[PDB]
Amino acid sequence: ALGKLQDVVNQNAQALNTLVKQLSSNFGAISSVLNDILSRLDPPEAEVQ
Amino acid sequence: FVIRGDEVRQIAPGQTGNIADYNYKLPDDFTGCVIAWNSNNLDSKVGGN
Repeated sequence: ALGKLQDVVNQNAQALNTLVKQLSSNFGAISSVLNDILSRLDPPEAEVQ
Repeated sequence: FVIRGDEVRQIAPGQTGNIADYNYKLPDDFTGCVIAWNSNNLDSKVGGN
């Protein structure tokens, strides 16, 4: 009965969850954790990642 | 200044090593040139300069 409203809530929740999960992708970087990049590589190298 | 040949690379933006860390460090955004030339005929003597 409440399909229209439940779909809206689910869509918003899905958008937020996808946005948050995007933080863990490497995006081509050696790692998805910023502190790990800072520690492992030198500043000149770390800047690119 | 004067260094040894293997230390020539240490004189570069963001470089590391003894020379870069404790003697002469360039900024990450260095805007300039580095010209190095062997001075074995001027800065070396028999017995050690």
